[PDB]
Amino acid sequence: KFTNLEILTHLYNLKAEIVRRLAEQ
Amino acid sequence: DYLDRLPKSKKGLQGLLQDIEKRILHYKQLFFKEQNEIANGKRSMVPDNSIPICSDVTKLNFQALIDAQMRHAGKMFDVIMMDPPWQDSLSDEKIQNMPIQSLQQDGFIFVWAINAKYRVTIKMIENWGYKLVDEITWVKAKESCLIGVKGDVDNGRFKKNIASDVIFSERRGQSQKPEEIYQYINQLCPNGNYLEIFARRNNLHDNWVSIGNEL
Amino acid sequence: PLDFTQYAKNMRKDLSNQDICLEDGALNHSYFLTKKGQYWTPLNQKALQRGIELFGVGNWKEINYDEFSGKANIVELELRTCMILGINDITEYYGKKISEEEQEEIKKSNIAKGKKENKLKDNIYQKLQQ
Ligand SMILES: C[S@@+](CC[C@H](N)C(=O)[O-])C[C@H]1O[C@@H](n2cnc3c(N)ncnc32)[C@H](O)[C@@H]1O
Repeated sequence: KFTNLEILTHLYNLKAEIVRRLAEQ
Repeated sequence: DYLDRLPKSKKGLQGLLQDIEKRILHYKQLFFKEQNEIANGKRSMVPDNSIPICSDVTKLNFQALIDAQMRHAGKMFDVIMMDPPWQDSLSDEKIQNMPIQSLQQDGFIFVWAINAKYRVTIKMIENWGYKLVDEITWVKAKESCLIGVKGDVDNGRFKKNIASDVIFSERRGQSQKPEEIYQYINQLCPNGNYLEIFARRNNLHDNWVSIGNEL
Repeated sequence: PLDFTQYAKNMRKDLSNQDICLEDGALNHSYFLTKKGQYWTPLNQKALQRGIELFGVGNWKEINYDEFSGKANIVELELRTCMILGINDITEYYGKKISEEEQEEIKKSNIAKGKKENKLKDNIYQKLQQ
């Protein structure tokens, strides 16, 4: 099971990847 | 990330970014509330008398323990328990090399062995000077805990009568070692100093020196 | 005549790591409430506060560099400062080099700011509400 930190890490990294595809457009 | 489960349309990507923002606010307040509680000041599941040591047994100097042991207990250990990471993993030899002859003068050993390294343990601890005695068998599927003894257990310290050697899983489909064995010891030595090598935070019981890279 | 409560502390001082026992010798339960390898030492909280003066609020990459030699979590910085500024969203404070003495004022002013509007939780003012 994840911790609160690990979840926030995935969420930020995810946010960066999507912001990258939103900017790629 | 993963790249193939992710959306590629604008409508799909904006929608996903909107839901992540909401979710970061959620796991933010859960992390502030977690840290504040821990901060002022929560209590862990660890008993107060436990004695954790995060170290690598290859790198660790056992003499530092030996000296600080004599300094405080006035004696070497009564019972030593192991769950070697057979081959995260340690070469079968490395563990073999460990100086466990230094660490205990008179008392018992408990080594956990899988069927593949069952024979190896016997001659591993006959090297350590221990005399093979008894086997505790755990039923979840089988795993065997091998017992040995060196020197003198004639002393009144130890209690010859044994809690039944057999033991069962506290839960169903469980992988951590069961707690009952820590009471088998407690019947065999009550309030005796005990060492655990390859320990884990859920192996932290009081009266126990626990050495593990994951503590 | 072997006292185990004293034998425990007396061992923990000489063998356990600095994070596991207080110099007191008692057990540091804060260490076991966080997974192994994600504990936040106090030498790390002072390292962060120091980084805010030299590199500002926004540059986590640069701070992780100097104070944590590239080993700390950018997002754990990003959050631990929210707790320093007692606010859930620190977009406003991006790029401001903030002195350690200005941080407590900014925290106290945001807690009290939070307390007044009943938009405060967990010593943190939530200026972003969902
Ligand atoms: C399989 S576990 C034993 C679990 C333990 N019996 C319990 O209470 O559940 C062995 C552990 O020893 C630790 N370990 C691995 N390599 C090590 C090394 N080289 N030195 C010391 N500890 C090690 C690891 O954390 C590994 O999980």
